[PDB]
Amino acid sequence: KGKFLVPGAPTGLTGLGTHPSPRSALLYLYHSTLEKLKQIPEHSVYRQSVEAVTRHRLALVESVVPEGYDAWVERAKKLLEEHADQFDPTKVGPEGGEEVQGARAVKVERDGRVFVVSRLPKEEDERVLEWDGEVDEGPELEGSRTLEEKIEGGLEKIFTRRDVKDTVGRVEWEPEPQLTAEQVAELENKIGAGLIEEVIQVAEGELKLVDTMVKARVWEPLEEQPRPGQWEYFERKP
Amino acid sequence: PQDMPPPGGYEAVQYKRNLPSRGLFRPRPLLAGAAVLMLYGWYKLVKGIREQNELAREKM
Amino acid sequence: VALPKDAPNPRAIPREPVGEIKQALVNPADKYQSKADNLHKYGAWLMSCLPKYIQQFSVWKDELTIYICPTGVIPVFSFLKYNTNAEFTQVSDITAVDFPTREMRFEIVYNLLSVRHNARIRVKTYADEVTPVPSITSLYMGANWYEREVYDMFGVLFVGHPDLRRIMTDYGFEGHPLRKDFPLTGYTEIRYDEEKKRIVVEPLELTQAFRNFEGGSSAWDQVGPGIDRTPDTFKLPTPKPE
Amino acid sequence: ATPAGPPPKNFRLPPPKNWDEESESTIDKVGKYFLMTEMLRGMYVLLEQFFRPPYTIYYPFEKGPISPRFRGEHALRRYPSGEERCIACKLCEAVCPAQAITIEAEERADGSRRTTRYDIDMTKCIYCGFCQESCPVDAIVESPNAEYATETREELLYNKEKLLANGDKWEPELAAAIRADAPYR
Amino acid sequence: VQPTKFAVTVRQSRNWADAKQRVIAAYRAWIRAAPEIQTMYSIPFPVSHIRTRIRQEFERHRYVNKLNVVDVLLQQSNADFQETMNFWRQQSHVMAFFKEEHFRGEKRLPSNFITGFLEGRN
Amino acid sequence: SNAVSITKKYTVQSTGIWERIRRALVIDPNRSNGVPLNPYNRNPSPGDNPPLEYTDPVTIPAGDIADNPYWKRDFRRNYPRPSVIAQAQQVALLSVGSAAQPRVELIGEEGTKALVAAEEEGKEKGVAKYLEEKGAEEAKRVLALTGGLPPTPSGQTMVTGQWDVHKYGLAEEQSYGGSYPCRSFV
Amino acid sequence: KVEVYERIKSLLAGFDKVNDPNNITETAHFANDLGLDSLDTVEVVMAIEEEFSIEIPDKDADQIHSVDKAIEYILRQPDA
Ligand SMILES: *P(=O)(O)OCC(C)(C)[C@H](O)C(=O)NCCC(=O)NCCSC(=O)CCCCCCCCCCCCC
Ligand code: SF4
Ligand code: SF4
Repeated sequence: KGKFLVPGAPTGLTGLGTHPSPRSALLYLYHSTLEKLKQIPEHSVYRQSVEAVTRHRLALVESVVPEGYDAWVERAKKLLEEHADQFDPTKVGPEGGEEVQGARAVKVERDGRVFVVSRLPKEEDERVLEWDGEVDEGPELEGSRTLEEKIEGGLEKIFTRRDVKDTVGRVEWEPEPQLTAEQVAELENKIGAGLIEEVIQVAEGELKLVDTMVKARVWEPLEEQPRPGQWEYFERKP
Repeated sequence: PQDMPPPGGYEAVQYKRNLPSRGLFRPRPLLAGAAVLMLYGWYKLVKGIREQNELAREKM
Repeated sequence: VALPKDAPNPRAIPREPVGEIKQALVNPADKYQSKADNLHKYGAWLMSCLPKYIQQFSVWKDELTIYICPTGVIPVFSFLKYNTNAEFTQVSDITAVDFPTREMRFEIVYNLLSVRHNARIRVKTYADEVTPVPSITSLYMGANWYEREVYDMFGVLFVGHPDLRRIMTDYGFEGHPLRKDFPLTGYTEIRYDEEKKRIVVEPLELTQAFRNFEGGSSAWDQVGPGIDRTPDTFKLPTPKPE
Repeated sequence: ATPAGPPPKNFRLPPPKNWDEESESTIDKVGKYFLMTEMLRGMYVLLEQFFRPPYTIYYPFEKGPISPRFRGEHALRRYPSGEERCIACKLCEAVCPAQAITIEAEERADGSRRTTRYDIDMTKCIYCGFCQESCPVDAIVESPNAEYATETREELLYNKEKLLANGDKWEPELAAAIRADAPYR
Repeated sequence: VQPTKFAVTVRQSRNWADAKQRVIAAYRAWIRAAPEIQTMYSIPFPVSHIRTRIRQEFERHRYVNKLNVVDVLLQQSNADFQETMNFWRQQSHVMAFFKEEHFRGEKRLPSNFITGFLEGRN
Repeated sequence: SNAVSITKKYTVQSTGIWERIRRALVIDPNRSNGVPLNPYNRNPSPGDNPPLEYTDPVTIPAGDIADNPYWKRDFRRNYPRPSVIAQAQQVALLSVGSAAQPRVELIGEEGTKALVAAEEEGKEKGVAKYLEEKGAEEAKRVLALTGGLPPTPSGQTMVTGQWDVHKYGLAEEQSYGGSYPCRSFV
Repeated sequence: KVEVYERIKSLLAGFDKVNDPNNITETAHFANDLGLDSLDTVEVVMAIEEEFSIEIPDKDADQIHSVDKAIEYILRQPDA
């Protein structure tokens, strides 16, 4: 029953819902951070500090393994090779495709490790969904139209969009097993930085920080010396 | 001297929530009470209108 | 009146006598030396991590101040917001102080709060009448009105600020009242004029002039130079004899 | 959001409960909705207050309580002999947070240090008691009086004549208030 | 724009060519708005009289040769423009801008030495 | 139960037939009516408190006539000066260590000049240039100062005896229980 | 068109900052020929914008520096 936390379930902090796949999100973020820090010199303490905190937290995230992970990985690895065209971002786009009624999935490479990002149709009431969630792009252009407005109306989509039932050449992506609720609590007890959801938030911010630090080159000599008397207050001479 | 607490210390004062339930607002007796008035009223209304109907017969 | 049976008169209970009260002499600065080393180490690590912009840091009691050049305002506050060892995710306050003896007369003071680490930090930069400062509105939404207040009271521009306008002074108010050279009662005053049937601004005229008793300041210094409390881990070693 | 260290025990809320899992019977649920039970209970509270004694006092026939420390209309006081208590130290003029006091002084005809002007602008005064605290001779005090609203603003510019007359009229209160609170001053 | 009606994000000018465009852009918005300003505050002057005041305000700062100072003046102009076109100013504020409507006149300084001396420093 | 007895709440009580009526009709008979008792409340008036009883207290160290020199308790003039570290000072602290922990021996002569060398070097090259010449090993040394990992900000409460975060935890007694969306933290 | 020019004279001749009237041509320039400094030019284009009741973009206004440039610009704009 309470073995696995429910994605979207309120955590207690308003607007912070329970994470769908929290362990892999941390691995994705940490590995994305280490790779992004490779463009900083080795004498930057900033780089040395982020590395120490991330590789230490990374080691702890790897220390907790979802039940049956090894069984899942073999098939999932086996599935990527035989259907690589289905998950390569260069073909289906970084979002996995324009079909939202269907499931999307993209292989991605970070820090020497590979991740699959998956997107699913939102669970919505059948009484309210129209055409199983297919995007409404208005009606087609009927009447006497020029060629130009036909192309502006996405007529080429006729030759490339796929019916949602049409799954002949493609395969169903199977999700990674999840950490149990007991496993989540003991892992975040190891990190000691709040709830798993907050720890992911801190990882997302830390990933965002590297780009600012590189663009600012914060490891180089002081940009502007303080001119004499700049920081002199009313202190009495000792 | 100065304003000081009593040697024993002041006794504890009520601060925790105290909004005790009462039977005057439980819905089950209220629903039973309302049903009895309606049932009694319709019993009196059947007897009333039937009598009123017989008075119209005599008047006509 | 009808009294409560178990509520006796609380004044009627005699109190135990009090005699020779003894209170020890406490220096309140001593309790912060336990963390004096840690605050210097944190300031030093920040300086090492951002040497291009952090000019100096200072530790007074439990308050750590970081002194930076205006160009590094965005990089430094990004680091204080997003670093895993610096999660100062709230701006408590932004304000300014005026120092006419300085070429950069305006000192800009930011106070930050890290709820996760239960810590506070102070960041100081400087500005001029014509030298702007980067707005931190892109990192902190709460910073929006604080920068408008600094601009209203001191005339400091924040580049990147959306909607930098007055927040406190009247519309069409001339001057920046928190400048040391701005006089206390200002320059003008208003009244209702019965000919114009409206309110009119006029040159300021006080029925009783302000009396400044600043000249009564003590002819002798009353505080002294104070005490040095730099920890040993941040004082230089000394050569041994012979 | 949470403090550093491991998450507080049981900080994470349990998952939301579905309608099916609510531990409350339908009849009770329907009854409260249609009968408005909690609104009836709130109305019953008002009837309880309807039969409790009101807190109203009939002012100005009755008055609310004030303390010996109460800060009202200013007065200048005398010694029992009738000599002015004021010796023009200017301590009250210097401490005044609102600059409401203006004083001038010279030697009196007998050579005594006395004031020639003692004005208080009652439309500048913030009624803080700082003058009364600073006075070394108990010359300036705030009376308990608060009922002196005036027709014109000029009537609130007190000179020395107005203040010494106030002290003459209010002296028994002024001494009683000083008598009660002087141990704490 | 985004925050409120006439809100302009604070930016530095890149060069003197950039600054001049903004100054002309600022003047153009001001004298264009002069008809609306008249009817919006019921100013008892013609748009011609209002538009002259706009030019003089821009002419007090015609001789500025410092880029940072221009950025300050441009920011002030945008702030005044926004608080005028939004009805944030009141008729008292805009009317006070016209120096003729002070009961001591507009020539509030002595014409020469001897008029100020005979009246007593103006 | 939650309620304290009406018999202990310093308010006018009902009597006789009216108290029985009150206990039979009100929602909670232990609830007071907020009317204070005239023999107990502000009785006597503070203006009739005997002035001679109250004693202005004096603590004997601060208020002794014998063994309290002012300079020993003059804690205002013993105020801490702010401890200021510039980029030059940190380079010196990295080059030759500190007084609590030096980097080299620095014994008398040839060490006094060696120490001042670490000062003028700190002035000339800042922290960044110093680290860049020395390389990644110096960067690891800066983190070695804080024990390998970067330091954490000091906490602001000393209840446990050390400066730290306050360990917010749910109170064993939830005032609303679970019937309302508000939780008691101790 | 020619109807625009006859309206153009109605405002430039009425302008008090012209060095000398009748100096207007079909291709006269505000600066070189008519002796108008920067802001006097800003005002002239604003007066033309009022006559044709069409707002002129600041970039388009910078392009307009001559009597012909305005005559050409107004014709392109649909409103008049
Ligand atoms: P032309 O060659 O004649 O002049 C072009 C300029 C002005 C660019 C100069 O040649 C020049 O080089 N100037 C130097 C830089 C400069 O232009 N300074 C910037 C000044 S901006 C300025 O003055 C803004 C003032 C706006 C005031 C508007 C009116 C006041 C508000 C109230 C309106 C009326 C009441 C509602
Ligand atoms: S009222 Fe008291 S404090 Fe003020 S001048 Fe007179 S003696 Fe001094
Ligand atoms: S009460 Fe306070 S404000 Fe009023 S005169 Fe005395 S010191 Fe000044």
